[PDB]
Amino acid sequence: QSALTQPPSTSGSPGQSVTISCTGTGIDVGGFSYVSWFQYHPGKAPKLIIFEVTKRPSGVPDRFSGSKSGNTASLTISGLQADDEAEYYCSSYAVNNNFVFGTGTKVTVLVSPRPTPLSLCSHPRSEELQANKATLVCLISDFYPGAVTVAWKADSSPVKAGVETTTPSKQSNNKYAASSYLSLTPEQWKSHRSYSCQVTHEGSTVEKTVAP
Amino acid sequence: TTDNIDYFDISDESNYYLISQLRPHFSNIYFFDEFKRYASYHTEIKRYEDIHKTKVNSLLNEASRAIGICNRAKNTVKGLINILENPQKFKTQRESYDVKLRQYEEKKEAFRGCLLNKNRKNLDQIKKINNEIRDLLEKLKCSQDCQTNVYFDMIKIYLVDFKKMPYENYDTFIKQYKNSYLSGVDMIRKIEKQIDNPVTINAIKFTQKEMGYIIDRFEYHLQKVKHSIDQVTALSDGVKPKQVTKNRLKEYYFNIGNYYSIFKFGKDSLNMLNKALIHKEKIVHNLLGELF
Amino acid sequence: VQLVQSGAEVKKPGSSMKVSCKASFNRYVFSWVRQAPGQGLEWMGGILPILETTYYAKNFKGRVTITADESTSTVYMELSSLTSEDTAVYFCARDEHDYVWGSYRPSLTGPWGQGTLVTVSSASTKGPSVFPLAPSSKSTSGGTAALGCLVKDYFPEPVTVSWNSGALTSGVHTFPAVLQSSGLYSLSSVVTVPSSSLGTQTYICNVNHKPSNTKVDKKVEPKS
Repeated sequence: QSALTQPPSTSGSPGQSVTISCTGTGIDVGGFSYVSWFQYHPGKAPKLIIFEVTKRPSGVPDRFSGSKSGNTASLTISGLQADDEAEYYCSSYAVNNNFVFGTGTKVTVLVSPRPTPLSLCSHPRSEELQANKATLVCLISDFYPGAVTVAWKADSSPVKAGVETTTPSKQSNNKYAASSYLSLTPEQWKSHRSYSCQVTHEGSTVEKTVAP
Repeated sequence: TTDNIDYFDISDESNYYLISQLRPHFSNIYFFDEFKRYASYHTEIKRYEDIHKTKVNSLLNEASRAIGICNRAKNTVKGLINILENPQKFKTQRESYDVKLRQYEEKKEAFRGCLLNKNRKNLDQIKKINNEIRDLLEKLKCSQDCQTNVYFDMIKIYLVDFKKMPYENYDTFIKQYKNSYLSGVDMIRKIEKQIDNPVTINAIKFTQKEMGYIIDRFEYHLQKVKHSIDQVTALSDGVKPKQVTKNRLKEYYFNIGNYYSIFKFGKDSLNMLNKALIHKEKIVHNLLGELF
Repeated sequence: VQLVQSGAEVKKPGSSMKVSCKASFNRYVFSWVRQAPGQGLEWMGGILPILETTYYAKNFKGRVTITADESTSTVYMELSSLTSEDTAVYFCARDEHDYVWGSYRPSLTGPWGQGTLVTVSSASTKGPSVFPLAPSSKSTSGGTAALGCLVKDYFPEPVTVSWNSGALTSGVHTFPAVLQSSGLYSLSSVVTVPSSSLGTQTYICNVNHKPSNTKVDKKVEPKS
């Protein structure tokens, strides 16, 4: 039937607990005792964490424990660790050989510092301006959490055309990275005094500036 | 050569209710019979003869009256199965196998839909009694401090009623069947190219096409009974609150009754799906021996 | 046991794509689950080759077809009428037990495939236009100035960027690509080198885009 319900975000401190839910109907969750859970790392294959509502597979640590009561199944991860930070899906068998998943619950670990992003802005090069194109390369790195908002100001005037910003990406040192670009024309480049790249992160905005 | 086709059930488009050829046809009627025992306790809703005599019996009679309108369709498919699953009776007439195969699918779906279309108003009455049970349960003097003693006095009874059903025997019987059924599929698929027996092999294929459908239906209630057995067992060991809200108790009564009615609904079907499975396998044991 | 799927595929919109899933006794059911970017897992359908029954989710009515070959134990999933929303990572997941896992089939508590990514895009194969981002001597950021290369307009992903033929590793930071509205990709790679070496040491970024058979080496020099 309809996709199962899961909260998009759940938090928990290391050494404590966290509880996520899985709401369904009487034809998928509330119908059968076959409700499974899955820990998902992006890029790789999921891993079965819970089978038959409460049976644990081989190798799964004993702190993972699921349950259900009527129409809402719930999984509880006790003693959180750095490896537990992933997306957690729930699933259930349905009538007529149907199988439905959940919306996924992003689990986060509160055991980490929160550095502010370090922005590096690069002005257009002489080779790019000679091809009737202009791209301002604004680069963001070393920020936790991975949630930044980029704003561009063309000579103290907010510019919205030609802006392309990537989604955050976790780095090798467990921090996140992002980048933004501003497509312009050589006339617009040689017209203003200077451009800026404002990046707001956790209420604090860091801005860089380039000029011809 | 089967003499009964009561294993055929149909589900509505909403997939909430289930209609079966065996009485009381609906899973919710068993829940209505159990709700009379719930109302037999509380005095503020002790007037239970009105629900039993008027709504429930007329619903059970209107359900039994509805299936009688599909009797011609039931007797039509019963004749087509006995002819198709027996090559000696199929070869008496000269209709081709592929034509009889297409007629079986159309004549059977018309009989299944006859059980659903002739009970659309009965399904609308099923909702009328569920809202009637909720509107009647409002008459309790309790509100936020409702006692659950009768709720847990019932669970003790439901655990005893579950012990009479042999789940382990049904679990071993179905696995015994699916192994002898799948092994027969590999045997036919290995000799169909080396054996020149079209009228018999195709009839053996027609029997296996039904057997897989019965296992799909026999396992459904088995999953639902496992739900009724596992959920109620956790209620006797989980939290035992002495006081809940009036709306939470309405969710307490409609929960165990939905589990027990489904349990008693699965116990009746599996008792029939047992003989329905064995009969189809007795034919294969004789259709295979006739093949060799 | 283990499952092995085919490599990454890049198909044009409207075309037909098939994905394989080779397995190491094929009585189990074989499902197919994807995840669109920023979306959740979605079951598509299964197939019981012993009974020759094929299941399909309601959201996929006729667009997905599942075939199975007993000779090689390979289950195939073919998706017709490909749109830009079908770009996802497609998995194949078998059941835990064979027909005897109670009655939970299609259960997906069995082994999974390694994963196959499918990129549906209308853009054509194009080589990148690399531009050298000169190190800004005005902002040395404490003596460790930064230079880099701009990989603009390339398709498809990915591109491998190296500096000094891999000899220079400290300070290198290649940022993930951006997807422009024109369907083309763009990224950058920046190194952090001391400013004293900006006037004597040569720095050459090496961008390799194998799908287009293109490789560009740009000489990043100070502004002059």
